[PDB]
Amino acid sequence: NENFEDFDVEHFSDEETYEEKPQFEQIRRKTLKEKAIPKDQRATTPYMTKYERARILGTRALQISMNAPVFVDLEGETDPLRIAMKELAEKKIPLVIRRYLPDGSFEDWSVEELIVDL
Amino acid sequence: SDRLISIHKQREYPPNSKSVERVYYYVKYPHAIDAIKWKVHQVVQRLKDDLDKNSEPNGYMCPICLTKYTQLEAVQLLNFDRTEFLCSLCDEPLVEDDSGKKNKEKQDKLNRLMDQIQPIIDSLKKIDDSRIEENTFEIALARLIPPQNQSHAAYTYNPKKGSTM
Amino acid sequence: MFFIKDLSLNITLHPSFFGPRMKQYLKTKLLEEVEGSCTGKFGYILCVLDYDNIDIQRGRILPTDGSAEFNVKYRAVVFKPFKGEVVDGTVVSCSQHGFEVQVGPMKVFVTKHLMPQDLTFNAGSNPPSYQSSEDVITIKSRIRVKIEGCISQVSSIHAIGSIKEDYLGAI
Amino acid sequence: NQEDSMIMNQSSIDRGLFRSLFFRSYMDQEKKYGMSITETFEKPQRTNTLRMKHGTYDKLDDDGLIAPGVRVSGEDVIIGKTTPISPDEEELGQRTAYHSKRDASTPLRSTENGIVDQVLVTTNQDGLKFVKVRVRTTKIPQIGDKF
Amino acid sequence: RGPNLNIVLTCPECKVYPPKIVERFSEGDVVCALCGLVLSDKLVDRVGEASNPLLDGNNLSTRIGKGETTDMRFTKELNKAQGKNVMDKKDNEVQAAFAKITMLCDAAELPKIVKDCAKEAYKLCHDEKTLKGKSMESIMAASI
Amino acid sequence: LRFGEMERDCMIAHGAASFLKERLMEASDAFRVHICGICGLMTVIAKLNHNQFECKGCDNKIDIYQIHIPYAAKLLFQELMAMNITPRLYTDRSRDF
Amino acid sequence: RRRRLKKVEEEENAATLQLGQEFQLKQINHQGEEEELIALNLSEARLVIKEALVERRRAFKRSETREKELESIDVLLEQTTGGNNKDLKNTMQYLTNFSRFRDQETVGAVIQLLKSTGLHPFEVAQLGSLACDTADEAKTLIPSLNNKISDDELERILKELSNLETL
Amino acid sequence: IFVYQNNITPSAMKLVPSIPPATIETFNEAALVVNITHHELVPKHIRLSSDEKRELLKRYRLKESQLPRIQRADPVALYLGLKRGEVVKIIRKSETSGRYASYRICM
Ligand SMILES: [Mg+2]
Ligand SMILES: [Zn+2]
Ligand SMILES: [Zn+2]
Ligand SMILES: [Zn+2]
Ligand SMILES: [Zn+2]
Repeated sequence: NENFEDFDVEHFSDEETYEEKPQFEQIRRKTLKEKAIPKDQRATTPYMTKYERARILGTRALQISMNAPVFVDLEGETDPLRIAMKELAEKKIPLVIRRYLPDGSFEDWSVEELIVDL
Repeated sequence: SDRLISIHKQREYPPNSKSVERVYYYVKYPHAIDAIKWKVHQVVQRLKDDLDKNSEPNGYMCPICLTKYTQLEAVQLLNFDRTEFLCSLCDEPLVEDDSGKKNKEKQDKLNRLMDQIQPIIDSLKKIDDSRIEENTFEIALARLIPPQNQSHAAYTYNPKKGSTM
Repeated sequence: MFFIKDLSLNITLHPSFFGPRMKQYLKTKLLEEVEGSCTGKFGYILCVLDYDNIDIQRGRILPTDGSAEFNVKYRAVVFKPFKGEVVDGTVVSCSQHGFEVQVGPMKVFVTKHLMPQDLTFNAGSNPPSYQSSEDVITIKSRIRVKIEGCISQVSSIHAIGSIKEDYLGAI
Repeated sequence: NQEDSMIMNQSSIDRGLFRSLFFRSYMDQEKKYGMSITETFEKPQRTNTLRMKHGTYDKLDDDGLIAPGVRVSGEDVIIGKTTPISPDEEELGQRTAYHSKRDASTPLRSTENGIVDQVLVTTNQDGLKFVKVRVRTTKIPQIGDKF
Repeated sequence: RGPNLNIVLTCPECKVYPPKIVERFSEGDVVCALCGLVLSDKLVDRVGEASNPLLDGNNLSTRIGKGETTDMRFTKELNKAQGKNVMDKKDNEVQAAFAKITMLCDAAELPKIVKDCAKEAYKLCHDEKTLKGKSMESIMAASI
Repeated sequence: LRFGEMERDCMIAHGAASFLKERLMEASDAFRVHICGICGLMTVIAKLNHNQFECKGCDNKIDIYQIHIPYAAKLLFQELMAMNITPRLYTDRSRDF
Repeated sequence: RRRRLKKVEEEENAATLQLGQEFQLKQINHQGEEEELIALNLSEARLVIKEALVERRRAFKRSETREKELESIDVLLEQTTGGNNKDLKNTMQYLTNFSRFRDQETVGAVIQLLKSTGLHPFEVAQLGSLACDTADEAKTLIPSLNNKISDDELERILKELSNLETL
Repeated sequence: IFVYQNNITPSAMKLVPSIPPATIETFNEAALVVNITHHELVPKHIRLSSDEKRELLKRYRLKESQLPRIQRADPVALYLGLKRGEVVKIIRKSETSGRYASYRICM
C-alpha cells in the first residue's frame, strides 16, 4: 500500500458530499419524405460549422487511409488528414451533411456548397 | 392442499382458562367435489397432451451430451456424406428415440386410467344432476357425532362483531 | 414456392469503391450478395428483377467504420417453402435415416418414419435406394412430396417431407 | 526552472548529490492448505509445472531463492514456489500428465530492478518456512524527481 | 462422459500440437510463440469472500446481524430461521465440532497448521460407520 | 487510466463525440451482443460457427439484431434483469421527436 | 405504432392460407401503393427468370427441347452472372425439368384461365405447378381448395390444363 | 374581476368557478396596491392570439410541452388573466442583443 502526506485530491469523488448532504406534429409525422426539407427553403446557415469541418476531415481522412480514390492532384502529400484538407480547400469532397432539426426534419447541405469560412 | 378437508381457527374459553387456538378439521362438500372434478379433468387433459407429444414423431438424442434434437433441426445437423446426423457439440452420430413406439402403451395406460375412474365420473354425473347444499363449519356442526368424553374442544360457535374479511 | 416481392437490403461499401461508378459497384455487390443468398425471412432469393432501375438512395457513411451504408430497394424472385405444401423434386441422396429431394435450390429431407411401411431401404443396390412392392425410389428419380415442417434460420432454411399421404410419391 | 521547476547540476549528480539507496523487501510463505495441498520453495521446471511466468527462473538456486549479490531486473522470479494440482485435467491446451505442480512464484516488480541485498529464511509462528528477500537499487536524481 | 466444453487454444496457422503459447499478461494477449499470431485478446486477470472447498465443503451461507438502523425484533426472528433448518443439521454439527477443535487448539495454543490438520482429519473421519459409538471428546482428542 | 465523468464532460464541451465514443468503447470495453426485435432483452443464443440465432420465449429466429455496447452497460442491463427490471433495447424509433 | 410484444401467432401453414405476416394477400410495393401478392407457378417462374437473364445479357452487351434448353440456359447463366450461382443453377435445372408449359402465350393462357376463377394466388400457382389429373386428387394435394371450387369446375379446368400440357 | 378586502370564504371559493365562458378572477386589495408590471425586473408580457401561437409553434417546430412555462398562479399571469395553453411573448432588455423575445405558455 501507500502512506503519503502529500494531499493529492481525490478527483471524481463527489459522492462523499452527496452522502453528507442527501436531504433537502403539424407539418411532419413518422419518417415520410416530408422529413426531407427541400433545397429551396433550407433555413440553416450556409457556412460549414467547426464540427462539420472536423467530421468531414475525419471521415475523408479515414477513407483516404482506407484507400478511397482522391479527387485532387497530390503535391507529394502523404498524410490523409492534409490530403483531406486539400480536398476541402478546392472542394473535392463528395459528401453531404444531414443537419437534423430538433423536430426530426433534416436539411441536406453538400460540402461543395457549404462555405468554409473558418 | 387438495381441499378434501378444511380448517377452522376458532378458540373457545374453557372453565380452567387454559385456552389455546385449537384447530377444527371438517369437510366442505361443494369445494371438495369441485376440486375432484378440476383435478381429474385437467389430469385427463395433460394425459392427452402427453400422448399427443408422443404422437409427433420421435426425433433423436445424443447419448454423449444427453440432449434431444427433433427431426426438424436434425437436418441442419446431417453430415456431408448425407447419411448420419452429427451432434452440434459432440460431433457424434445421433441415435433413435422412442416417442411413437410407446404411443400404444400410453393409449393403454389412458384406457386403464379411465376404466378405473369410472365410479368417479358416475358419482360426478349424479351430483351434477342433483343439487348439493354448500356446507360450512356452522352447517356441519348440525350433524355431529361426538368423538370423546373429556374433550377440550368445545363445538359451540362464538360469533364476533367487526370482522369484515 | 416461387414469389416476386419488393425487398430491401442494407449493403456496406468499402471506401475503396467511392468512384464515378459507385452505382455499378453497388449493383454488382447487390448481385453477388443477393443472387442465390438464403434468408429465412424472405426465402431463397434467386434472381434480381428490374436491373435497369434499382432504387438506390443516398448512402450514409458509418461514423466509425468509414464505410457507406446504402438501403437498396429492389425487385427479386424468391423461393419460400411453407408447412403443408406439395412440391415436386428429384432425389439427390439416400440413407437409412431417409432421403433428400431437390426442389428448387433447397434439399428437403424425408425421414425414414415418413414413408409407407411396404417401402424399405436397400443399401445393396448401387446407388443405395428405397424399394417397395410397386415402385423404387433412387437417385435422379422424379418424386412428389408434401412439406409438413419448415425451419428457417437467419441464413439457412431446412424442410421436412413426407409421402405417406395417398397420391404422392414417385411421378 | 519555471513553475517551481529546478535545474540540478549533472556534475554534482555524478559526484553523488542526493543519490539514494532504495531497499524493497518481498515476503513469501509456504503454507499447508491441507494434507497434500502444501506450498513448497523450489526451482520450478517448465516440463512439470503449469502457468510458469514468462520471466527468467535461471537466477534461482535449488532452494527456489536467489543468492544475495545477484543483479535482478523487472519480471524476474526471485522466489520460486510450487503448489500441487489435480492430475489429468484439460486447461490451456498445454496440459499433460507431467504437470503435477503449478507455479505460485514471486517475481520482482516489473518496473524496478536492482541487486538482491539480503535473503532471510526463517519460520513463522506456525512453524511454516517463510522467506524475505531485500533487493537494493540506487535512485540517482533525474528530471521529474521531487525535492 | 458428458459434454467436452473445453477450449484447446492452438495456432490455426502453425498447426503444431502441442502449441507453443505465451500468455503476455502485461499486454493482455495470448500469442503463438512460433509466429506471433494473437489467438485470444482482452485477457482477464475484493468483491467476494474466501471459501476453501476441502474444509467445510461447498457450503455457501450468510449470517444476519445488526445494521446501521436495525430493530431488534426482526433480527431475533431471522436468527431463529437459520437455526430452525433441518437440511443442514449435519453441517451445523460438523461446524460445532470444528469450533470445539479450534477452541481446544487455542486453549492449548497450538499453531494454525495443527488446527487445519485436526479439522481435516475430523472431516475425513466424520460420518463413518466404524466411528459412531465413540465419544465426541475422544474424537476431538484423536483428531488433535 | 481513469477517463472519468468530468473528463468525459470536458470532451462533451469540446464536441468530440467520436473521440468520446472511442474512449468509452474501443479504449475500455467494446462488447458485441445480440438482441431481438420482439423483446429488447439480451437473451439471444448465438452460434456463430453454425450461423444460428434464436431467442427463447419469443421463438423468433429471423429478427435478431447485433449491437455494440460497453461490457459495463451489458452488466448493468443484466443486473437490472436480476433485480427484475427489463431494460429492453430497441433499434427503431416508436414516437416522434 | 404500438409496441406490444405480440409474440403469439399461428404457425405458417399452406392449408390454412397462413403464409406469414409478410406473405399476405396485399403487399406495399416500393412505390408505396398496395398490390396483389405475385405468386408464380413453375413455368411462369422459369420464364420470368429467363427473361431477367436475357435482359441482363442485353444490358451487359450494350454496356424447344430439354437438352438444348439446359445448355442454352447454362451458357446464359455463366455469361450473365458471376459467383455463388449453385442455388440459381439448381433452380434453373429444376424449372427446366418440371416446367409444365413452354412459351409465354401458353403460360399467360394459364394465368388468365386461373384468373377467370378469381381464386387465391397461392392456390392458382399450386394448380399451375402440380401436374394433377383429377378433382379429388387436387383437393387432397391442396387442402386449401376445400369448399372453394366446385368439383365439375375443378375437373374441367384441370382437363384443359392437361390439354395445355405439351412435350 | 372581483377585488375583495381581506379574505374570501372557502364556501364561496367553491362557487367562484361558474358556467363557461364566464370566468371569475379574485384579487386582494393589499396585493393590488402596487402595480407589479411597472417594476424594471418585470419585462413586457404580451398575450398572443391563437394564430400567433400557431405560427410560433410552426416556425420554431415546437410542441405543447417544449415551450418554457409560466404557472397559472404567477402574478403576471393573474395580472393578464392567463388561461391554460395561452402563450405570452415576453420582451426584455438584453445586455448582449438589446431586445430579446422569449415565449412562455401557461400551465
Ligand atoms: Mg502543483
Ligand atoms: Zn451431443
Ligand atoms: Zn503460429
Ligand atoms: Zn426475445
Ligand atoms: Zn453462453
